[PDB]
Amino acid sequence: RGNLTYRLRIPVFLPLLAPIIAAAIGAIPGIASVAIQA
Amino acid sequence: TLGNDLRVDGATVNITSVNLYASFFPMSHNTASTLEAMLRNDTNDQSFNDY
Amino acid sequence: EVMAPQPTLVAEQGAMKAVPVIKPAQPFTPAVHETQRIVTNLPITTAVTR
Amino acid sequence: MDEYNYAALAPRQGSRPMLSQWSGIGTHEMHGG
Amino acid sequence: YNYAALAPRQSGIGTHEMHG
Amino acid sequence: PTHDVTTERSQRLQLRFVPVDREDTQYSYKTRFQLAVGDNRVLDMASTYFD
Amino acid sequence: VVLDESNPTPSYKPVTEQKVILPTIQVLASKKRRMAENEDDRGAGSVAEVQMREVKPIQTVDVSVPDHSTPMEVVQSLSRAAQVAQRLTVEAMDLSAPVDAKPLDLKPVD
Repeated sequence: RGNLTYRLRIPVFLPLLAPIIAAAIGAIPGIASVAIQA
Repeated sequence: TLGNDLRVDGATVNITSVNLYASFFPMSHNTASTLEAMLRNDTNDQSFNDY
Repeated sequence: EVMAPQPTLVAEQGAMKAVPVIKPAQPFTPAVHETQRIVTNLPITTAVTR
Repeated sequence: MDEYNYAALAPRQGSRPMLSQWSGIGTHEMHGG
Repeated sequence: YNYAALAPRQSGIGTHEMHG
Repeated sequence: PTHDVTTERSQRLQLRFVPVDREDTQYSYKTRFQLAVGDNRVLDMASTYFD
Repeated sequence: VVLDESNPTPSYKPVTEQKVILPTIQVLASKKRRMAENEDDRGAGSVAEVQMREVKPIQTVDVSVPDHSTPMEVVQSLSRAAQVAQRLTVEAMDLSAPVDAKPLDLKPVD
């Protein structure tokens, strides 16, 4: 997993926040195969 | 099948080699060290009984 | 601060009325059990019934 | 809850690990007949 | 990670070899 | 267990009841038994086989 | 300012306060864990998990990145993603499957 875990508390058809976060994480060069779980 | 003495009958046994084969379950040393530490305690002694 | 002594247990089973008995094993639960150092100086954590 | 017990070691059945019953450890087989 | 791997306890980067 | 599971007041495990009266005929053999189930014991009729 | 302080996971403890995005972002480190078989087991890997949490009347997301990723870069990327999500919460996304192309030839002209 990893020692550090980041938490976002967004104030808040098709979900978009999870794809947005997945794309942002995948934009990091050192990170691949982003997993989305609910 | 006959209750006959084999000593006089002449049967002989000659043992060439004797070895034992130990089988180890491959378990990660992470949990294996924990298990052996917890079984090295005095309350977790193993009890065995003759049938 | 030294850990407070734990009471020894002696149960009853059948005609046997004074069998020495260790404290029963319970799975750790944060609501019921908490980790408390035996000796405050060095960390040896153990479960207590709060 | 998987941090307070050995649940990752047990094989899973979806999301619920298949642990044994608490009174499952220990055995006793003994007779003279 | 912890400040990269340790060094043996007790230009660094780059090469400019050319010409022929 | 050993509490309130078995008595020690000298009661038999098996009882044989000699018939009170017997009468035979060319058709049937009729026997009458007067069985008494103790005073502080319970009988199960899965037992009580005719011999 | 700062509405929810719940820490749904007990195994992870906070390390920084709920810094606000001009949403809020909280960085949580992990407490001690069991033994590992070898030291090269924690940071080994590259997959990142984005866990979803039940809506609290606000939504919480648990994003976990491998160790080697730079915390500053991760925080900045998460902040940008949160800003984008807040701004956008379209037809462009609908175009990329359930709109079709050849079926989009009767309606435009008839």
